[PDB]
Amino acid sequence: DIDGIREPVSGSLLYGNNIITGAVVPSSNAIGLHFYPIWEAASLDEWLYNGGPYQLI
Amino acid sequence: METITYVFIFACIIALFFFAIFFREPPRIT
Amino acid sequence: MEVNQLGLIATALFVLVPSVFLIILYVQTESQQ
Amino acid sequence: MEVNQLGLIATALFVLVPSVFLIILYVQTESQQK
Amino acid sequence: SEGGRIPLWIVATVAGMGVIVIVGLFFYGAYAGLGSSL
Amino acid sequence: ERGWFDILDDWLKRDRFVFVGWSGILLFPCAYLALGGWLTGTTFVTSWYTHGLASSYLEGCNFLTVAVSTPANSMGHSLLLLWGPEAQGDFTRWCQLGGLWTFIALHGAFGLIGFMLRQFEIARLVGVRPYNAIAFSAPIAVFVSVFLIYPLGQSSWFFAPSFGVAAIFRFLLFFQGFHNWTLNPFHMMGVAGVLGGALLCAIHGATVENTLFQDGEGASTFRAFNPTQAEETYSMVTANRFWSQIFGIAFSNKRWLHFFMLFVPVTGLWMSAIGVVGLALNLRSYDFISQEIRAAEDPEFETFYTKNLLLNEGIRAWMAPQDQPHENFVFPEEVLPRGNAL
Amino acid sequence: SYPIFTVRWVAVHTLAVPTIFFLGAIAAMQFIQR
Amino acid sequence: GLPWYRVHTVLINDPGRLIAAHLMHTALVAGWAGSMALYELATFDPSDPVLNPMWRQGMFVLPFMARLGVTGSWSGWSITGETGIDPGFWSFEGVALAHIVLSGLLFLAACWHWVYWDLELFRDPRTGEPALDLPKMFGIHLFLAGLLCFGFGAFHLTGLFGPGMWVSDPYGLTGSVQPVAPEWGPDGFNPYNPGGVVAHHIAAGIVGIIAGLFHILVRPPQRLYKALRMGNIETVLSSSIAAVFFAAFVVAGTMWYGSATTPIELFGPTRYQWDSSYFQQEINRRVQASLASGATLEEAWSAIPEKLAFYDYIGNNPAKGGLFRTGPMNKGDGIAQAWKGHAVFRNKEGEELFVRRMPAFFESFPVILTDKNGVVKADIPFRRAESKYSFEQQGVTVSFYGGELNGQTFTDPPTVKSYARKAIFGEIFEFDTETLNSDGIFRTSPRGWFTFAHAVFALLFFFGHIWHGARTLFRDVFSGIDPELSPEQVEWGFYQKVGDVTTR
Amino acid sequence: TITPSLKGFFIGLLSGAVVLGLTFAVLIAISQIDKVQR
Amino acid sequence: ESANYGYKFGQEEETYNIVAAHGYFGRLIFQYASFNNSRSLHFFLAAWPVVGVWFAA
Amino acid sequence: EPNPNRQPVELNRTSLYLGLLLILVLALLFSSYFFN
Amino acid sequence: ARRTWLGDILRPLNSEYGKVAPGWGTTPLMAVFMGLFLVFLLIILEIYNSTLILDGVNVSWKAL
Amino acid sequence: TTGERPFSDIITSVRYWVIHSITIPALFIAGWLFVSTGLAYDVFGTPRPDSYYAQEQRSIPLVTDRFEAKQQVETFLEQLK
Amino acid sequence: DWRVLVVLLPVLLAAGWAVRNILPYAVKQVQKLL
Ligand code: CLA
Ligand code: CLA
Ligand code: CLA
Ligand SMILES: CC(C)=CCC/C(C)=C/CC/C(C)=C/CC/C(C)=C/CC/C(C)=C/CC/C(C)=C/CC/C(C)=C/CC/C(C)=C/CC/C(C)=C/CC1=CC(=O)C(C)=C(C)C1=O
Ligand SMILES: CCCCCCCCCCCCCCCC(=O)OC[C@H](COP(=O)(O)OC[C@@H](O)CO)OC(=O)CCCCCCCCCCCCCCC
Ligand SMILES: CC1=C(/C=C/C(C)=C/C=C/C(C)=C/C=C/C=C(C)/C=C/C=C(C)/C=C/C2=C(C)CCCC2(C)C)C(C)(C)CCC1
Ligand SMILES: CC1=C(/C=C/C(C)=C/C=C/C(C)=C/C=C/C=C(C)/C=C/C=C(C)/C=C/C2=C(C)CCCC2(C)C)C(C)(C)CCC1
Ligand SMILES: CCCCCCCCCCCCO[C@@H]1O[C@H](CO)[C@@H](O[C@H]2O[C@H](CO)[C@@H](O)[C@H](O)[C@H]2O)[C@H](O)[C@H]1O
Ligand SMILES: CCCCCCCS[C@@H]1O[C@H](CO)[C@@H](O)[C@H](O)[C@H]1O
Ligand SMILES: [Ca+2]
Ligand SMILES: [Fe+2]
Ligand SMILES: [Mg+2]
Repeated sequence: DIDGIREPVSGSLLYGNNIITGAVVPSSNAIGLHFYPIWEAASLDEWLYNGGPYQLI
Repeated sequence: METITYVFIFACIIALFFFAIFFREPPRIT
Repeated sequence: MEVNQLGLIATALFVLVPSVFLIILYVQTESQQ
Repeated sequence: MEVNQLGLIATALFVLVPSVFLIILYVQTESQQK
Repeated sequence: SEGGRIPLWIVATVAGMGVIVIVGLFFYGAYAGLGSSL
Repeated sequence: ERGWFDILDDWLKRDRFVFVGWSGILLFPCAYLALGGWLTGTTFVTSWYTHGLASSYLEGCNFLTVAVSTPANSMGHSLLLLWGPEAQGDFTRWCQLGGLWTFIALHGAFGLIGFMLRQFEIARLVGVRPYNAIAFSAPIAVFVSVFLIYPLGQSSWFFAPSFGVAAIFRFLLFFQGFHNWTLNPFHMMGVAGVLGGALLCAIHGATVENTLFQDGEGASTFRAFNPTQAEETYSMVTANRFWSQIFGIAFSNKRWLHFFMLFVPVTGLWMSAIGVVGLALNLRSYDFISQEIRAAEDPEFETFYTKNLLLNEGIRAWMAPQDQPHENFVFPEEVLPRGNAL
Repeated sequence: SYPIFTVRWVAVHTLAVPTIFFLGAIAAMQFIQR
Repeated sequence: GLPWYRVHTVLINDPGRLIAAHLMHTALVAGWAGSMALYELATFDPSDPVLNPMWRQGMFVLPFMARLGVTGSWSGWSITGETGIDPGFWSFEGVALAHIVLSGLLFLAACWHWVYWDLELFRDPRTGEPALDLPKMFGIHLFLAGLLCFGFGAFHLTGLFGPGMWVSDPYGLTGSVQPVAPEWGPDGFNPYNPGGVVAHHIAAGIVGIIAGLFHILVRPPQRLYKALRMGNIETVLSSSIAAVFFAAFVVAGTMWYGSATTPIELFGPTRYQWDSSYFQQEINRRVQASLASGATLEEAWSAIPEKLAFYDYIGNNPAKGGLFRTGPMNKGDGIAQAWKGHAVFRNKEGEELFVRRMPAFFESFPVILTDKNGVVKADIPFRRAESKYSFEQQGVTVSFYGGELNGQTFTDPPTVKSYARKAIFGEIFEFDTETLNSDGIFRTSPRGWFTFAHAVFALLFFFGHIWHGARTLFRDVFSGIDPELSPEQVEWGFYQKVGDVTTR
Repeated sequence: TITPSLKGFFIGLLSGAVVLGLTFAVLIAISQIDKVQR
Repeated sequence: ESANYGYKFGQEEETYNIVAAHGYFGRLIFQYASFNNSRSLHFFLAAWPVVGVWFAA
Repeated sequence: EPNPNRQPVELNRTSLYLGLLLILVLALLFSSYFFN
Repeated sequence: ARRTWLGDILRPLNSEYGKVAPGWGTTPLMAVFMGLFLVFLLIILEIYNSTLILDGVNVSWKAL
Repeated sequence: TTGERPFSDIITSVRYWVIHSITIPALFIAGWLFVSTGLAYDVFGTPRPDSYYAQEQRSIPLVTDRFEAKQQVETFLEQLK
Repeated sequence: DWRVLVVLLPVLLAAGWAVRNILPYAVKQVQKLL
């Protein structure tokens, strides 16, 4: 959910992307500039929904 | 099918990096 | 996803035919003295 | 006819991979000296 | 007549100042008359 | 035989401040006229009757917004010769109809031919291999494909790029909105060649300057070099070890290194030229059919590919009426695509 | 010792002469009002 | 050893093996034409030359056989719709077979010339070195080209001894193969005059015979021989490549703009016929003539031939495709089945409205309806909340005249908007989208594919000319510059004339 | 028939011949005056 | 053979003639638009893209 | 009857690595458009 | 080298390698034909382009 | 060197500056007058600020025919009252 | 048109002024090349 409006954007190969359309998707607009390490999330499933991987990378 | 193709090609490139660095022709001074 | 299914063999020959060409030329260079 | 679509790539690699192996071995034999 | 009379550094300095004058005039024109949006 | 031809050959090839040569007969008039047409047009000539635009210093444009614009779409692909049936010898009408655009484009094309002949001519006289001319084929492929083939595939010269800074920017944005040109793999190879070439330029220059031999005592190292010295001025051996250990691989062959620097940007520009030949025919890389089938049926499926097409659709609807005035597009407010609030 | 009218002389002036005329024309444009 | 990019240079001094390589290349190209023709014959549907012509089916070499008079199959059909014909041996199949047999004969010839490479004919009689007298070879080959050119125009195209060529009316409705007489006046240079094609080949062939005799009998001037390196076979490669890319640009241009040798019934319409509503104007003219002659609206439109309506449809515009949208046009919008008829839109006041047609530039286009004066009267809105021109507000209906929906009228907004969406593409057709699993996205025709490949090849061959021209003129420095290059040759002033040591 | 554009075509031919003619005329002239020393 | 075999890794002597290159390129434009100092030439090659990309950043 | 024009061919190891990298990267680039 | 019946027949046709005409030979005549050819290409180019318009020459499909 | 006189020699010579203290301002003034007399507008056909539109029209005088384009412009120019 | 004369007149007086200051050497340069 890049823009924080509960409208998730698919970035990975297994979810319907090819090499040209795929991405690691920026973290959610609801987070803004807040620091979002894995341990600030209630679960990995939350962290992934909110674009946690982008910050870590 | 297509996902397997993309990841296979990618994996070959990373393998190729390994041989190009560690199993290169050695540069030899003369 | 409804991809073109010839895409698989097209990609596979695209990699294999020129790669095989290069390997043939390289190996017979090593085997020379 | 409704054939299996993977039959094409299966047949192509079946021919190409061991053929190329033989060709590599032959050509590097010819280029060994004398 | 014979090349050497007028020192080069004065030539450079006068030519430079003319460039600055003429470019400043063009920037002046961006705020006046045509093309100024006014 | 020392006839008039050989005497002329003598004079053309004199060692003067500006070499001339046989190629100079083509190069100098055509280059000078193309440059003078561009300066004349951007200073004095309008685009009011062809585009509905002001485009000269006389009208109040600045260096970024002046242009020599393309002719009206109704001219088709007319050569627009001054003595042709449209202008009929009338210099003022010719300017108003866009005749300066074909004037610049055609004299420019023949001037480019002349410059490459000059590279061949001088190389043959000095005795060097003609690789500089060969590399120059890439700018010629670009100029010919973008300024000549592309409009020749389209409806008229009007859709060629106009000769100006902001007009070229409009050309970039038109290509995104209508052709989805960022998606095109031939453009991608062009990008890789240009950025790869800039990369090689910087890294080679920096590497040389930081593996220099101390060949003098001054802290300014430029003086410690002599054009006729026989020795390399920097250490290829140290450069090779540095990069092998930093990056894994390094050049070891200095001839290969400099051929590669020719090869990379030249090949890139040639690839981009091929893609533009496709766009002449609207043969675009616009879509991925598999993405469109999924997205048509699944209103929750969203990628950066579908996000960018919405942007292209905005570009087309919002710029087309002003950018294509001869089409007479009237798009009422209610048909214009817009998101929420904006 | 040196000539005055060379090829270089012509090349210099085919550029320099129009340049100055154009700079005067563009300088005048800065005072045009709508 | 040789780098990979130079392996073929071993033939430069071996004329017998050069001929063998050139024979093998010719065998491959002939075998491609035979096998391409057989593939097209196995997939071609001949059953509807009206709404499923060859150019809708991805046919690439079929139109080239038809252009010069091959129109029938051994199985009894012809591309003009006739049944029960007997084409003789020179059917599509007979042409494919002949190219296959030629391919095999040329393969055997290549083997002979490869093994028996050391023929006395290739040796210079004075020196015994391999040598080809290229100036005389040129005159021999130009003489044969002139004879062939002349006989093609004089006998094949005229019908004197041969079938002629494909000709049609200006709207591509009644094409067939016809004998064509030469046009000797200035209209012979009109690209759309087939008569000029006949005159060109007769006249240029005669010129080629004469110029061939000249080049057989007159040696090259010493000054041209040295300057163009006429002892170096690579100079012929350089200028041959230049001639070839010149020719490629020309055939790309005439395919894209149209000419008497690129008929629309073989390759499809041009993009420019859509830009200028070329077919729409002819349709309207015929409907006026009927209405003026007392017929009703339904009789006027029902008299429009389906083949003419199909041309007035953007799906047949070759500027609507995409680089990776592969296959025949039928794979996109479908296999056309029937004209639905001409859609007439009216508002609640009874005013006739006209849909703005899609220009070729736009992948998508809004739906906008104007009156005869170009005033907007209805549209399909994006934002509904301030719509004033919606079909619902304006009472837009659609009636059909001619075609399969002749005499019907629709008033429910959803159905009316449906047909208005189709009307931005021109005339409206029923398509079978199931047979080929068509995806609904436009593809280009053989006109588009031909033009793209040949413009690209022309541009690449320009680089080949530059490269081989450079190798010819700079052969002496190909491996590097002279290690003993005097700094004085390259510094300024030492010589009056650049590179001329006698002018110190 | 000599159409206006055919007349325009001849004017274009003559103009280019005149331009090429004067160009080579001047060039041959100057090359004869200022020869190289051998 | 490839001209690249004419250079040997580590050799003391330069592999091309800079004076011939300068003589060609000086005549292409004019003499003073051409470098004859390899060090300042290579500094220019470093500086131009690096400064340009700094401005882009 | 041995032909005097024959010549040995070479591809060195660096050229193999460069060639394989070009082909793999071109495949990685164009594959998406082949699948479409 | 190997002699053949057909090679003996064709021998005269490949026997003058290197034979030139002195000096400039027919170059000036060649230049005249080149110039005529250039004007010819210009004429057919500008007809196709509608820059040169001739009576009775309608550059259109409407010429059938 | 190629034999012409050095540029630094020429542009520091009094005779160069005697000549070019006249020829340079004279060209500049000629260019100024080309604009200030209004001659530039009429040579190139460029609208003055008051001649882009007629007083109440808001449509561009766009050329729409190839071979009558010259007459279309002349017609647009009449309609400026 | 008087504006054509107003514009060319500063250029024409510049041509004749440089000719005055250069004609001794110009005739001397043309004489040496003969
Ligand atoms: C010297 C190099 C050179 C080259 C290659 C060009 C090339 C061109 N010019 Mg440019 N031009 C030049 C110098 C050059 N010019 C100079 C020095 C000037 C200043 C005067 C101009 C001013 C100029 C203008 C004002 C225009 C051009 C235009 C053109 C284009 C059309 C030319 C044409 O059709 O002529 C055709 C003429 C020839 C090919 C001459 C060949 C003569 C043959 C070989 C000999 C036989 C002729 C015979 C003796 C005469 C018979 C006539 C009789 C039957 C009546 C073409 C791109 C036009 C353009 O750009 O359109 C937008 C245009 O309007 N040029
Ligand atoms: C002039 C050449 C030419 C042209 C214009 C055509 C045209 C056509 N062919 Mg034919 N064909 C040809 C030669 C040609 N063919 C050859 C040589 C073969 C044997 C392989 C065939 C075999 C063939 C078959 C089996 C079929 C066709 C079909 C068709 C039709 C659809 C084309 C299509 O979808 O392409 C799609 C085009 C592309 C996807 C473009 C490819 C772009 C390439 C891959 C880019 C490569 C880039 C490269 C790697 C970069 C190098 C970079 C490096 C230098 C640094 C069209 C009418 C189809 C049809 O409809 O038949 C009824 C069909 O089924 N053709
Ligand atoms: C009539 C055309 C023709 C002929 C008879 C030749 C012949 C030659 N070329 Mg030239 N060349 C041509 C056109 C031609 N060329 C064109 C159009 C270009 C621009 C692309 C070039 C650019 C070029 C370069 C840069 C070089 C040559 C070189 C050579 C020489 C060695 C070639 C070799 O061993 O490749 C060996 C090639 C391979 C083993 C594999 C190549 C695979 C390609 C890239 C892709 C596959 C193509 C496909 C199979 C067929 C497509 C057909 C196409 C027409 C549709 C040989 C004399 C070389 C030379 O001068 O040596 C001293 C050399 O460096 N050529
Ligand atoms: C009627 C008529 C006109 C008839 C004419 C017929 C006729 C005979 C005419 C002749 C008479 C005559 C001369 C008339 C002149 C008319 C006239 C003035 C025409 C002018 C046309 C004109 C102004 C063209 C402009 C061309 C132009 C813009 C050139 C720009 C050049 C430029 C900006 C150069 C800077 C770039 C530069 C310095 C790059 C160097 C950087 C680089 C990496 C170099 C690499 C490099 C360099 C080395 O140095 C060496 C060593 C090595 C190793 C090396 O890596
Ligand atoms: C002095 C101001 C410089 C500011 C920007 C830095 C430019 C130089 C850095 C480039 C880095 C490249 C990678 C290292 C490449 C490298 O190793 O360089 C090496 C090269 C030579 O080094 P030396 O040791 O010989 O000399 C540097 C010191 O040691 C003092 O002698 O360094 C220089 O030439 C420094 C030049 C300073 C003076 C340059 C002034 C440039 C300003 C021009 C105006 C630009 C404005 C453009 C506006 C559009
Ligand atoms: C077109 C034509 C023609 C021609 C003309 C001509 C040839 C012209 C020329 C012209 C010219 C030749 C002009 C020029 C101009 C110039 C200018 C206008 C300049 C300016 C500059 C500036 C402004 C500068 C700036 C700067 C920079 C850039 C950087 C450094 C600093 C400074 C800031 C200084 C003829 C008649 C043939 C015919 C008709 C058409
Ligand atoms: C021996 C013999 C025989 C037989 C023969 C035969 C059987 C043949 C066949 C042949 C053939 C059957 C051939 C084929 C060929 C083919 C080809 C030659 C092709 C090629 C292709 C290409 C080259 C392509 C390329 C491409 C691609 C792939 C992709 C896209 C792009 C392009 C287009 C580039 C007979 C009985 C007669 C008798 C005598 C003996
Ligand atoms: C499906 C894709 C397949 C693509 C097919 C690729 C085919 C490529 C064939 C390459 C053939 C190379 O051909 C090979 O060249 C080598 C040298 O290079 C020759 O070798 C010759 O030179 C070497 C070098 O000293 C001697 O030691 C040797 O005794 C001599 O025979 C071989 O006799 C020949 O077999
Ligand atoms: C609401 C659906 C029915 C209303 C009429 C729709 C326009 S017409 C419709 O268009 C389809 C392509 O979109 C064709 O495949 C089909 O043959 C045709 O009937
Ligand atoms: Ca006012
Ligand atoms: Fe370097
Ligand atoms: Mg202003």
